Amino acid sequence: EDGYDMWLRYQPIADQTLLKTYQKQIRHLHVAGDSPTINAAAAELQRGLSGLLNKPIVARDEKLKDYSLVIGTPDNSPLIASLNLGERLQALGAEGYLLEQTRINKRHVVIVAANSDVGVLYGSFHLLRLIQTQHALEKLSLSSAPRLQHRVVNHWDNLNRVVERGYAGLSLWDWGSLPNYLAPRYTDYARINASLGINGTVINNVNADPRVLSDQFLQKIAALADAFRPYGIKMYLSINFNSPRAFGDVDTADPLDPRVQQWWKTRAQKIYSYIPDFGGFLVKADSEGQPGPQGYGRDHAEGANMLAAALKPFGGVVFWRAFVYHPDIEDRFRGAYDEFMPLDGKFADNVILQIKNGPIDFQPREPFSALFAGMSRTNMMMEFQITQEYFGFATHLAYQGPLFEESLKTETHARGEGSTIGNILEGKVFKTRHTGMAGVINPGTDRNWTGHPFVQSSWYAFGRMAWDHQISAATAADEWLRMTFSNQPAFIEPVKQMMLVSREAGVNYRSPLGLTHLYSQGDHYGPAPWTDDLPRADWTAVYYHRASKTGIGFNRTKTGSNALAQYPEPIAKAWGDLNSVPEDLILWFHHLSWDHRMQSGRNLWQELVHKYYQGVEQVRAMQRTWDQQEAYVDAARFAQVKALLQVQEREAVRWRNSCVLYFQSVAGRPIPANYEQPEHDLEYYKMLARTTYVPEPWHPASSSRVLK
Amino acid sequence: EDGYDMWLRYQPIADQTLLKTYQKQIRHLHVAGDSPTINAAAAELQRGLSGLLNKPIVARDEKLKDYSLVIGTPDNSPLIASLNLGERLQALGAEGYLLEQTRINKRHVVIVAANSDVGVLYGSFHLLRLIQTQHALEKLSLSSAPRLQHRVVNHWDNLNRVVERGYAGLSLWDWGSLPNYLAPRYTDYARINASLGINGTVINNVNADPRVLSDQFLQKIAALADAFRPYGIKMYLSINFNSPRAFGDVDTADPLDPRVQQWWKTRAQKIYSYIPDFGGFLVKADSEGQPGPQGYGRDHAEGANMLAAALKPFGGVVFWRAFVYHPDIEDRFRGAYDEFMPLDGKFADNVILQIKNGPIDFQPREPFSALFAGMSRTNMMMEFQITQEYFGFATHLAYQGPLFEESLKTETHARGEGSTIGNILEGKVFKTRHTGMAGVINPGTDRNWTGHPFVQSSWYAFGRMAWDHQISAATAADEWLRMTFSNQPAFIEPVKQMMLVSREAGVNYRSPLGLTHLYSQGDHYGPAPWTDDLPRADWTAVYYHRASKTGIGFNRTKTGSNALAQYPEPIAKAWGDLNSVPEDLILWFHHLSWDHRMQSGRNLWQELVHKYYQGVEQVRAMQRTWDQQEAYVDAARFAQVKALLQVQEREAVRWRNSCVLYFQSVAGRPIPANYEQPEHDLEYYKMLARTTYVPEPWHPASSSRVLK
Ligand SMILES: [Co+2]
Ligand SMILES: [Co+2]
Ligand SMILES: [Co+2]
Ligand SMILES: [Co+2]
Ligand SMILES: [Co+2]
Ligand SMILES: [Co+2]
Ligand SMILES: [Co+2]
Ligand SMILES: [Co+2]
Ligand SMILES: [Mg+2]
Ligand SMILES: [Mg+2]
Repeated sequence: EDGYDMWLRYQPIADQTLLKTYQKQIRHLHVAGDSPTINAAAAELQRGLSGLLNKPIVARDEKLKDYSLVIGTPDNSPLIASLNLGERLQALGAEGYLLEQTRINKRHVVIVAANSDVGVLYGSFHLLRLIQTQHALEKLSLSSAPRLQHRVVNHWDNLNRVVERGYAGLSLWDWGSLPNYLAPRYTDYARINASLGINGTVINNVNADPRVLSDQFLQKIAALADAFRPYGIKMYLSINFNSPRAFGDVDTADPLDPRVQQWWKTRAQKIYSYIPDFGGFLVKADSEGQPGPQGYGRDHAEGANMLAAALKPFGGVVFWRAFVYHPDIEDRFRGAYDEFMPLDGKFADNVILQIKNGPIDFQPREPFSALFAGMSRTNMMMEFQITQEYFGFATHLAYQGPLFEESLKTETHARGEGSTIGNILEGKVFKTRHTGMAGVINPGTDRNWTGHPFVQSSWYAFGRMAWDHQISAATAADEWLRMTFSNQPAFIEPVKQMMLVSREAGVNYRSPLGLTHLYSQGDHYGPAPWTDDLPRADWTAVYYHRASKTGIGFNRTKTGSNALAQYPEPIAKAWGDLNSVPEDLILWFHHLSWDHRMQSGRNLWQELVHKYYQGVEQVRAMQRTWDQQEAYVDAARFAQVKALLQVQEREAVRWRNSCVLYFQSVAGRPIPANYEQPEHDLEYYKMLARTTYVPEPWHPASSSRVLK
Repeated sequence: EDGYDMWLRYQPIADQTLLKTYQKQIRHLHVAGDSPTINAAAAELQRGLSGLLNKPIVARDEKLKDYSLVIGTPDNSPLIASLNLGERLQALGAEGYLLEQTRINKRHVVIVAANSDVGVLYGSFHLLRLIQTQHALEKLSLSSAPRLQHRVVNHWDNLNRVVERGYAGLSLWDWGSLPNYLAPRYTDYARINASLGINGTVINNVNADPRVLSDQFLQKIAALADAFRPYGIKMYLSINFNSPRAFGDVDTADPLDPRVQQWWKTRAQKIYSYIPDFGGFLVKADSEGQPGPQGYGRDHAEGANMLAAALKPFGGVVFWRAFVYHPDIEDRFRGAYDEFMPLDGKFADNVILQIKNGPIDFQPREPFSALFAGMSRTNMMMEFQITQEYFGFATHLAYQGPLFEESLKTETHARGEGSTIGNILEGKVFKTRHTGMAGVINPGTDRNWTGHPFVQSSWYAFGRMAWDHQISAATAADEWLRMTFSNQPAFIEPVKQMMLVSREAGVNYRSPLGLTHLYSQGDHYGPAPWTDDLPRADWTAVYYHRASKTGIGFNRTKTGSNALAQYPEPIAKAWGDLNSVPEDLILWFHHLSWDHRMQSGRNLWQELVHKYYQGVEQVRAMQRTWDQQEAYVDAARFAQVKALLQVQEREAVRWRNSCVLYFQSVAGRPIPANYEQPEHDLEYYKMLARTTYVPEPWHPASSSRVLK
């Protein structure tokens, strides 16, 4: 087990009684269709069933035999059409499917039925998942359809093949051998994402390189698109707003200039000539120095709509990122809301605003982005981060399912009760045209795709939740563990709980209680809560915590920045009252004296210390849990995870000691005697922050030769 | 077949008659010893024999059975001792071995015998190689001992894990998880190199990072050294001469300053506390801005000897690179010789000068480095390049065996006939005490280690030739092809010949006839023979070719720079006379009119055009040859090599057109009508040089956004 297969491990079912049952139920594989997508489904079922059932199962188009798996749509499988499934099937739409044990012409069968070929593919992966997770097929009758339209992954890959916030190797795309070399890995990438129902990929960095729109690169990108197409995955590209200038074709990129409009129209025509079902563009504009419409005195709708107009005749969409914050504002938290609310309704119907889960930047816990509850006339989609920019690169274990679930199940009160983030995304709150979620996965050429084996679980949960936003982190973890490691109950339960606590542990010894942005800048590996004096205050740590001898926290109530007024009234009320604000968010909204007593009875200083130390204890407990699983996991992955957990524990201690000693230096209060005193002093950990290796190829910090 | 095993593919012997024979001969594996090295040999033989013979062969220490393979030294195996090998073993020295079919108390055996455990390891790999290449064991009786002491690989790896001139992925060394995670791949790396008898590795870039000498990194490096030790591979590190300053411990790095001498002595003590058998240091000093003794007004012996004195008590050596050339000299060709000749005899006995095969920089063909024939009182070692900095990265097929063989068998006439480079390296010509060869391999995390599958053949040849410098490129290719792909004679012959011509093809489409240094600077992927106006003239192309309307070439005879006088008289005489100078070197030493007639009857202009076109034809012929091998190669590697060869042909045409059109523009002569004429002009290929993707993560050109 080297992780290359991820969760698509088709090894013989270990429970011999269950294996025999599956062997009796699925003796043949019947596939009448022959489109590329049906062929991909058939190939997946052949390899998967053959492996899981430990016998040769070959897809055939032959007279139906007793005890067959029969797959297809009414349009390509006369057997399926003969069942007259009618409305029940039709209601599942263009990507849904029905899995059902039934009879056809007196033969015992299990069907994978859908309206479209991609629905057959998705259903086929679910059928395999049922076997992989040891679910019974007897009396099976289950249907499913995705709850979001655009279920996409994002890769922050540079064309040099270095990945920005990439902890899993070089970019998968081997530009030097494209288009000529159609690497098997491109197909395996497509299988991985299609197994989750992911139907789009943005393959290139949002800090966008204009070369992707050149013929040289489009020929390469078209080869990738061709590999992805049978698996239902559309190609998207991040674009550079200044491309007309970069190509030397126009002396401006102003979206109101007719020459610019024409440049993008012509470029779209070129793209669609290479990739006829091209998805569209992802855009990071006017953010962190990236070009945009504001560079020409125009607004984000004028810019987005210009691009959207170019893509509309071809059916493309524009994912326009709302991650924008100008140096000039008083509270970064308020930025996106204040920038985009005036434009609600001004975007074209093929523009979708892509908004991060929170208003800052993927911090271990953030309150929900206010835009989701405010924009009632604009298409929106969520952006989540899987790659562990803020959760420890490839060395810490941090299953992200609980972060995604927490977000999706958050009640916003946008139009009263029931206005959860997931319901908003689905279109059940505000009537909308385009729905979706994007996940920043940043895998690479490492054998196991993700570096840390458990980052696979985060990618898994993302895709499952993009399909059904009400799926819990626990449900996704149970599935992933069974598919990836073992179906043994004694293994599943403790490792599932280990996964479920890992997100909170990462919060606890980095920045609990609503603290945030305490990372070393800009590499983000280790602690630096003392960070100050950067060219912009909102890039520092002190800006956010505002720690002093008297207290800590950032006042965003009516008496401070009043960011709470950007939320619906029930949220503003709940979060603005000390009696109701959740402690896990409190310092986002309140500057509190250190003597404030928390629910536990500890004062705020004591609680801060308690949480930091709790995070380390949680890591140690994870180590003990993992050691107890040796009998159930292959030796190689066992050893790898064990080692990584040791690194994590060392780094968690460094985080805890650095932050506690730093906040102590400001508050001037003792660490209670029942907590182990840090091994060294504050200056020592400032030295460690300057000298501890940063394990990422992209960020310049990994090249830093500082030794003191 | 994904190339992870390289040439250690232990698949069942395909010839059923030969397989039966091996099965009869080796029925058991007898191993009395139990040191880490013997254990590693036993493990290799268990896996190797079991795979090749298709039956379970387990190493055991038990009463001898008939038809056993018996391994050991007289010290650890009484059976081996009983054979009383005597003088037979004495000739093998510390690393050699004897392989022999014989008898022990009437039992039929094949022995792997040596004086040392590492000798048994090397012998064990040779035994496996005999089976892998389908050689008979009946009547086997052979011995071998390495001809060079230090048989080392070099890795230009930065600590951020980006490899300089690295076309095969990120650095193997996962610093973020070391020392905790002892990845299996570290052991596989050791197996690969030990299989060739390679006994040392320099793991870090010659553009040296001082962090490697810090405790943080020494702990990590020690883990790697621990993984390598049972395979006989010692650890070496490239050092930064300014380290005492970088650590903030001394305000100078002058090697004559007692504080500096002490700094290095104390640092060596620290290294050896972690790695008790540490090999020593590799040094790039006073070259390309890297620090060195000359920065303190001292000479290279003063610097090298200071380091050597620090290492001497512990048995360490200093590999001091002679790759040095200053911007203000008349002819870069003369640089290293004029720098180091005055220092002959001034270096300590534990210093070895590491000299590239030629005096410029690993160009497709260079004359031998004059230092090899001139330094008679200094230890020397050769530096070869395997990574394809100048042979097309990971997209061109370029077996380097013929380059290495051509070098090693070059007659220098240093001290009579037989003064070949190989004999000089062996120490027999000048009678020196430390000998070796280093190969710059720059592998990475790509699944097949080398990116292009055929780069594996160059690594293979390097190691074979480091063991025996008279091994031919053809012999090593025959072995490698059998081990890596197939023993079918109809496959081996044409593919061996394709390999053998590939180096010359790469000379021909780039820079034939003694031309050199025509690459795009500094990325080195594509053509740029027009290159001029760089901050140093010796980094340009025009500096080397001196092409004009009247002629081309660089006068290094007595009437020019007189670099020929740096060579022994017979070489100066042969190369200085137009009647005897080899055409494949001619423009290195003569500036010739375009009307000079070559041996073919063509004038020099016509000959230049002929060679450039010939290189492209040779690539097209390699494509046809490879296509003919589809029945003998697995589909995946077949497809990959086929595609890469397409990329190579496209790039070869670009090289040909660019260079022929460039030289035409200067000479003002027509391309003979029989050749296909380019259709675009020279400006078009200058535009392609600025815009064609450079496929390497490290060099900044891969990030260039130039589009015109
Ligand atoms: Co894994
Ligand atoms: Co980069
Ligand atoms: Co736990
Ligand atoms: Co207190
Ligand atoms: Co390969
Ligand atoms: Co670098
Ligand atoms: Co050929
Ligand atoms: Co002519
Ligand atoms: Mg960022
Ligand atoms: Mg160089």
